[PDB]
Amino acid sequence: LAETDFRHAELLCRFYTTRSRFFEAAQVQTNLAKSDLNISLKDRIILLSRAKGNASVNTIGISRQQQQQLNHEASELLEIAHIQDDLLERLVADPRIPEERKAEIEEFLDGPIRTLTDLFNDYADQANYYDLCLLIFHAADFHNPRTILDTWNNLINQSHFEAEQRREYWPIAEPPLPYVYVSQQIQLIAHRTSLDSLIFPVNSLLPVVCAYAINNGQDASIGADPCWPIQLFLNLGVPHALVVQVLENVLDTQEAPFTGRRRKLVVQWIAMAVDMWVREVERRMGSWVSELLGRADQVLTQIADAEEIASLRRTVKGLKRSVD
Amino acid sequence: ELKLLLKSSGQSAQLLSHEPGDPPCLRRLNFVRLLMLYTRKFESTDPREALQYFYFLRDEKDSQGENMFLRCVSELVIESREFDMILGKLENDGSRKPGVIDKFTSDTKPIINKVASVAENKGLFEEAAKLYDLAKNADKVLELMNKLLSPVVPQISAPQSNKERLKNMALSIAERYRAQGISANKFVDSTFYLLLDLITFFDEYHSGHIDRAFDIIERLKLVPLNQESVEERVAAFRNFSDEIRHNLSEVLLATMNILFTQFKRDRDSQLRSQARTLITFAGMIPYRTSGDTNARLVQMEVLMN
Amino acid sequence: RKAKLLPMEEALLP
Amino acid sequence: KLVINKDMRTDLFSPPN
Amino acid sequence: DLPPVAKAAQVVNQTLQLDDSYPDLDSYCRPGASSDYEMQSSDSSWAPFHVVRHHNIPDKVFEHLNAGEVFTKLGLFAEIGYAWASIDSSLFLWDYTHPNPELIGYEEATHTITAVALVPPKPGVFVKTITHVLVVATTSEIILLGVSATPTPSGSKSLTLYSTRMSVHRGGSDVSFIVGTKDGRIFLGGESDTDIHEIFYQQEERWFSSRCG
Amino acid sequence: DLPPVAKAAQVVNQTLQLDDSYPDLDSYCRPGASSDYEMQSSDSSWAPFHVVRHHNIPDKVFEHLNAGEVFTKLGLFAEIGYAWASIDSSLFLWDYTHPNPELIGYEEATHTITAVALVPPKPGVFVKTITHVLVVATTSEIILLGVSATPTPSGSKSLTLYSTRMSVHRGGSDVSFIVGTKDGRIFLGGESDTDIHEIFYQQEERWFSSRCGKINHSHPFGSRQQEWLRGLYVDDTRNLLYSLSNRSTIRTYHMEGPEKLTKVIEKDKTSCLRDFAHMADSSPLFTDKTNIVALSPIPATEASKLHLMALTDTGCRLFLSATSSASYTALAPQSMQLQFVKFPPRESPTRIRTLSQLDKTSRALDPSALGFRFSPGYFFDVVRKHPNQDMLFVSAPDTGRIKVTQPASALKYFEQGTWIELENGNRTIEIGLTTAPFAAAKQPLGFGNELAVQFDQVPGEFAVLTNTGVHIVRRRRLVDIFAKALGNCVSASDDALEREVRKFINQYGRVETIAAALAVACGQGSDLMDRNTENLARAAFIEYGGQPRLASVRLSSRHDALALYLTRLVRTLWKAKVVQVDISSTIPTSKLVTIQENVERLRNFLEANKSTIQGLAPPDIANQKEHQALHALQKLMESISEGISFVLMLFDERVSDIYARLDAVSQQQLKDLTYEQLFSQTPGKELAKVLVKAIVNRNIASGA
Amino acid sequence: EQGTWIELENGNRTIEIGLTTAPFAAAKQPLGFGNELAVQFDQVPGEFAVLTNTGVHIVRRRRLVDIFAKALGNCVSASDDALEREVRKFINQYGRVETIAAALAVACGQGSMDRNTENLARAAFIEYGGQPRLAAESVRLSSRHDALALYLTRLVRTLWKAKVVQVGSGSDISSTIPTLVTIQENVERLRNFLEANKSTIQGLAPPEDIANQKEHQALHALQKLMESISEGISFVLMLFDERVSDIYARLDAVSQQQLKDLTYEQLFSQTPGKELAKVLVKAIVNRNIAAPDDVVTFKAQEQLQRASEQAHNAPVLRALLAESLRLFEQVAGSLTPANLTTAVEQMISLKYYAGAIQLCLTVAQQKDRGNTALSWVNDGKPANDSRKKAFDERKICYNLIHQVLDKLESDFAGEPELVDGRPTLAATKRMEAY
Repeated sequence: LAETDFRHAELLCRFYTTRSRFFEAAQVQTNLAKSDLNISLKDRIILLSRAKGNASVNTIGISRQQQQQLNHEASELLEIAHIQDDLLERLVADPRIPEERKAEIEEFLDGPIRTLTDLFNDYADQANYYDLCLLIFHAADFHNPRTILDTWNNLINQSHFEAEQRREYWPIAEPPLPYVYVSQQIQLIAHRTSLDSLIFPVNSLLPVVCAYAINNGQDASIGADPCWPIQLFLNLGVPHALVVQVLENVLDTQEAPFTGRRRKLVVQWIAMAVDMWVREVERRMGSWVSELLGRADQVLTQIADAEEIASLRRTVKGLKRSVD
Repeated sequence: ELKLLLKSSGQSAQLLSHEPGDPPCLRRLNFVRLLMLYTRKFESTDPREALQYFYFLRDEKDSQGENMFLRCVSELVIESREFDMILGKLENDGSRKPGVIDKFTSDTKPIINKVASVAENKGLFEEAAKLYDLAKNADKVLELMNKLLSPVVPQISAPQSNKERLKNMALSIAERYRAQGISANKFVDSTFYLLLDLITFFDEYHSGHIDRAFDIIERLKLVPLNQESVEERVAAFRNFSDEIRHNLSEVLLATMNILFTQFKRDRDSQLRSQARTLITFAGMIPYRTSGDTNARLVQMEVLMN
Repeated sequence: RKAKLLPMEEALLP
Repeated sequence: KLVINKDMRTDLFSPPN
Repeated sequence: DLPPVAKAAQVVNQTLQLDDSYPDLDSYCRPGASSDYEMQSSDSSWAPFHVVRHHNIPDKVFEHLNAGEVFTKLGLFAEIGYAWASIDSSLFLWDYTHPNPELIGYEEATHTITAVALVPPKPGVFVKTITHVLVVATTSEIILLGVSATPTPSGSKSLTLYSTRMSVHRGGSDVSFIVGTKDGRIFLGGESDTDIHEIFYQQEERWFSSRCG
Repeated sequence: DLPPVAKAAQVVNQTLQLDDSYPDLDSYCRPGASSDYEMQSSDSSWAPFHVVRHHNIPDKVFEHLNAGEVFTKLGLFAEIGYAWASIDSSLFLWDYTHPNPELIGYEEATHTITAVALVPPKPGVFVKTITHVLVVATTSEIILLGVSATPTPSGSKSLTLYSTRMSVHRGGSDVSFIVGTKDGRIFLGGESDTDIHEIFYQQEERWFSSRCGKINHSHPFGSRQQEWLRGLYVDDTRNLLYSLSNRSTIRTYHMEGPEKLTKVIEKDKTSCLRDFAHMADSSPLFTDKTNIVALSPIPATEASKLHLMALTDTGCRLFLSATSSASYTALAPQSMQLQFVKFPPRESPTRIRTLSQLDKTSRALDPSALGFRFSPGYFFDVVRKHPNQDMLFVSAPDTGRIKVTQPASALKYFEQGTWIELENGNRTIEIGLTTAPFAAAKQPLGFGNELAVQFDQVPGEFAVLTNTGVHIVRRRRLVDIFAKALGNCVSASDDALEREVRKFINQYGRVETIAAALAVACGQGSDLMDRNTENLARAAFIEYGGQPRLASVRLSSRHDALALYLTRLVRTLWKAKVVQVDISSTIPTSKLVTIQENVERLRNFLEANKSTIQGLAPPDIANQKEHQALHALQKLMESISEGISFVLMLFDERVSDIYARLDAVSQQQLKDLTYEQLFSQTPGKELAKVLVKAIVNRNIASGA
Repeated sequence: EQGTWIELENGNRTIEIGLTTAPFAAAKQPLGFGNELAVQFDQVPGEFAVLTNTGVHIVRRRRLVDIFAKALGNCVSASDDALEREVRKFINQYGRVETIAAALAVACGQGSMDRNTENLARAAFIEYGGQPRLAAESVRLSSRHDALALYLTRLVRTLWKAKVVQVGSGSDISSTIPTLVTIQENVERLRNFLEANKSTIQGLAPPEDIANQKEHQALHALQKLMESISEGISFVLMLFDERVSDIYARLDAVSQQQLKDLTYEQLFSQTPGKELAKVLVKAIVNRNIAAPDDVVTFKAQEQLQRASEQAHNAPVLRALLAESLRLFEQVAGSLTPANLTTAVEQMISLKYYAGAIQLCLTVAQQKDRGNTALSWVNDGKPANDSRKKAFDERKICYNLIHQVLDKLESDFAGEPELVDGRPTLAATKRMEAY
């Protein structure tokens, strides 16, 4: 009866789970989400979400490999189905799309789970949904450092625009400053990506966010924390030892916009990062960090806000003591 | 104390020696070693007197920079294990009766961490917590308290057990940390008060107070009970402390067994719906013993129907 | 170390 | 498995037929 | 002149004063009359109220209700989430928020129960764990019971009854209405006349008085 | 008829006005009440705040504190990154940002210290290098010390103390609260009575008057009942001073002159309760048993009517207006009324992640022991449900939802909230702002627009002082949340991003979301994997940017996002004069550099994706005007960069010398030249061509 | 009045109706008492149990935000100019400001697909919020601004004028711990919404002009208050997380009495409140020891406090002392006379004479790197000059050096400079110091 009735396959899955044959249930829930049956997409999200759980715990008799073999398959589809759902939700509410096409989309998407190729081309990339384009790259293990970075740049700019138009309009409540909305759109990916190195490369993305924080003036001028790019990545779970490893690379090369007296801000970032690092070690790094903080001091004298710099030098020399 | 003794710069030299860059007719005394020998004799059972002699080393440091007096107090505490006497006992009421070292320096934050640091490195978490808590270092107190609680979350709290002896100290640290408005970073802190709630969830579950225990788990919004919350609850599990994800298996089963018992006693539809919710959540979550747990959860839901 | 208190002469003008 | 093909798509901003 | 968070605090202060100047009842119910209504369909998104859930009366009291011979009555203790039913000389409480509720019964009463109420206790009479006093009026006596509605642990307040050895003769005047004050004063009235009675009760045993009057 | 840069400048001007129309506080806190919250887990990428680091109290301070015979006290100087500890008659300051600070000791005092504060100096009194005055109150006297907090290379102020010979005997009234005004006025209050004193001081010694004096502004007499103060609060923008008493009475004082202080309002808890009863929604969270534990002034720049926030011990935020009887003679108010109440949230903190009427009964913030509000509404509440552990509730306005809400009559005080847990034993003492006060505009409309200033000022940071250390809490911007969320989508499907993006669109709208993606793609938020996040942001900007359509055309959300981002990068420049006449530059050079770098990184991003971004490459009328609009914006960007380079070149020379050897008309044209005119109007270009033709002439005289 | 008919399905008779939630009250006097709007985020909506002979039915009061949210729910599938129609109904009844404040609240997750509704509320907050204009200098801010001030005020109304603490002899917090957390979470939600829409909210991004500029200023002010509110609450939660009364008992009287009458308003928006917060944190920092500048200074005090708490272990004591000095020197220029004195005294007690002196000299040199003092002495010390300050800050360090040397000869009064031939430890400390 499960073969032609969704609500009877429901009991068979309940039958197995009261008896603790968890794998056999996820085996049906997964095989049901992949079916040709008339099941809504949001139900298939429940099925795969239950299948992922029932296939996460050991069940008597069934191997560890076949248990993970099913959990991996179900988890993959759930990630895709979530993209497809979040995609359809946005396409339907998109004023740029004709009401005639929206019906043609909804019939195609609101059902079985399509390929990421179909989701990307005929929909996600056309609409310039840059955030959902990245989720597809992650869900597809898409190996390409450039296009991943190019998409991040477009996602940041389009986000900055939507927030600056809002601030200009204020629009029911006081909207957030641009970097705040940009910060939201990264957190949304960071939790959802689970911080894969391919689509979230701090080696390149952090300079981009720090560059955006300068080229678009998201700093003390508008009342923002000047070290908000560092605060963002640290709190997102990026290792302190890596953030300082990147700011080191930024302070030496001096590629624009990190040039001239703007490097005063680079040192402020380094002070915040390293300070949050020693405070995280003293709560619970080598010569190269001391080499940097001392080298960071040359920058402050080479730049010599006459009192800000002076106060900042004494924050750097304080960290050099804390490491040595 | 009369600037007449010629101390030996290097601490690696013998007791008596002549510096290479000095005239041969004068000799030098390794004063640091001199006191270190005399002290070892009566440092074991007479700590108070030892400190009086260690003070003369206050003006000297070692190759690593530590203050010789402070280091000598660390080594003397690690060995003698005389915490209340030398460091000052911090009672469970919020008082800090000063110790013998308080006389010599008012900055007692480093050594209390030094002594707390080694005892932490020797798996003596229950002590490292008391010591870190003595220096009001909640970042470390709550960290260690998270480790000592997670293993004991689902266990049976029985008189004089390791659960009572740890729960009761954790609560004595929850009050003193709220009455004094102290807290570590939200990650460490959120997990610490979350475990305390779960410990209450199982203490009520093991007592048969099913209704009361069901209400607690509902507040925590940790396990979804209506299908709408599954998406958000599933995302939250990804960034919750592993000391919590570890005990997810026992939480789902207790919650299920709770609904399971209440069923045998419309309402039937509501329990049935919630039963389903737990399964789909567990299905989408990769966690400890997901195999045996996901199976048992499904069986208990079948008996309901 | 007791903080060095520089004189009033520098502090207030003129 | 992902394959980008910007060449032949379906105009997302035009109705069908 | 003024810094940012100071200017904003001024707006907040003024805003607070605006909300606290919402008209009082006397000023929009001035002498005269009114028939001003905007009616809304029950299912409308503009409905001022709506039903959120219903809790069926447990079957075990439906059995007791039909086992009634002369008198039955129902009532509410909404402030602690309990309901009650009296059948002749028997009383039954239950938590209506609970799905499979246990019956808390009190069948010591000898005569038909005519009124019951839940009232605050008089201060300095009982141990602090007693949140309320349960007044039970029969055709013969007015009986006081101790009550602890402490919140164990999830939905409604777990409920326990305590005897007090406090009872007064009912007298000639029926009791159908029992009300209580903040400070534990207990007033009575009924369908025999317009007289209002009050129950006093004390901690001590005195030779000239009684614990309960 | 109208060229590209002039067309794009029109978009900028209209975008600036849109950001400056962000609703004022009075408009979404109208008379009534609200319980609107969206709660976020503290470990979530959507958290509105998060802890970035912590600084333990130095061990030497613990030695002194446990060596306390009678009395000890801790406090914060968050403006300069310093904390202090008093032990009996001794005081110790230290820089808490420094990893191994040295203690600045001051032990001249003879009696127990009861209050310490850092205030601005009185102008024309001290040498310019004196940045602050340190007020030290004991049981016998108040002492003034000069302070110089000059910044150091490390980023933490160097603090040196100066004697002053300025002191006065205290008298019979305890001093537990000291506050200072912008002009250096020093006000005192304490736990003996409700009187307010002021300390005067002057440079010159006179035979008829001392260098330092003290007066009681309250002029008390006759019968007086017991009542004392819980705090003092200043609002310079209104020349007001507020006191809170132990009976929850709020008193308002007006500074009608440089030496006068007049009590103008006295509102007891009964009056507040009467206002509350006249509101539509009354609540058992506010009764005659309830205590007001803290006040927070609201400046006139933020709101016209709402003057003050008051926090109850049940967690209710009472917003009070104040009004003057007349409109002309600063004008002192004479009435204060409780107008609006924000009731507490319902969600309690949990270890495990848990799963439309006005909620006026929540106990989640009961008891509230300490409370703080910072513009544009950042709220910190120390909830002390248990006597050992404090829980920190932190919330912010939902700026994104407030900005999109339409119409104006639908505006409510939407908030994003979170719970930050402090470890067992952490008792919160004080919370202070470490960054510059927030302000997106100079008047209530536009003031609270966080989105507009994401790239002009660093995110707000707050120092939370406990009995064990100082915790730094940082406000998170949209771009911070967006970048973090995308960082979690790196390992997921094409549909995983679309789902996360739809969350942002439903809250912030499509334009703000795509603008955040553009910003992240350009490296914003990276001052905090990063290549993949920026590449995901690029993918979101392309895939979800929309398209142009016939309604005169409606340009894509991708275009509006580019215009919004670009506008916000130059909002501090556009309408500003280029110069200030000894001629100098209105905008500091360091600020012009960062702005230029941001504009250039945006340009670099568009060039590297000219082939993949719709509208950049040439393409029917809709896509045509889309191409023209995008082209005009890019021409404005290069013009902006050229204009900034020109200003930097100008001030590298000796402009005053060039300005002298100049005709009057060109001096006047340069006097009122704005950056907008330089960027987008021929007269700025023509004048630029004159200045270059003049600087080289001068350069030849120097002949370097 | 607003009314409706509720039919509970036939055949059952109503017996009684009782209040299940706490009694309603928006104020403590008739004026302001009935303002439901002010309390829709403080109070649970009124719930009522209706007892019939078949069961208990639960009836709930619906707030403005509940009605606004559900109404928007009916506009998801519906048209574009259908929202405008539905919004005008609310405006004609509640007024523009109240209406927009409701949209803001629903956009922030208040209210009874929920994402579509929240996005719709956001849209209303933008498109219908109005704009700033000048009257007949003076400007009338937009309804969008008023709405924001209104929503924020109602979130903090319970605690704004409330005292932060309650004192009987060393004890309590006025507003409960769990309510402060929810208030904080609510405010942080608001803040988040503003940032997440910095671009599209008019007035948030930077900018006839005077109007839009003062609009921008007022919105900025509101946002700085929010983060201040968040910080303030975060601070009070930290207080009662540590041992509080222990601090209080060891305070002044002006410090004790300032904390007594400290309101949340003062903490949030007045200098004396910030100053006291600083005093309090400073106390809890110099007790666990008992901005990288203000952080280091605390750790240094913690190191020095632990040293004095030792049994004297040359390794541990010397390490703590050596490190304490290391840290203090990094923040020498910022050290206050009170912190320096206490530090030196503690070092003196632990026989760390040289170290103490080295700190004082370092502090003197850092508070005056231009040697304004040397020139002021070389110029005869002209009164009325402003180098005196620079000289005074060095004299405080030099005096403390006198105390060190004084205590040194005192501690070692009678001690021999040589024992058995070579120098003692008391002698070497004299040489090391000098």
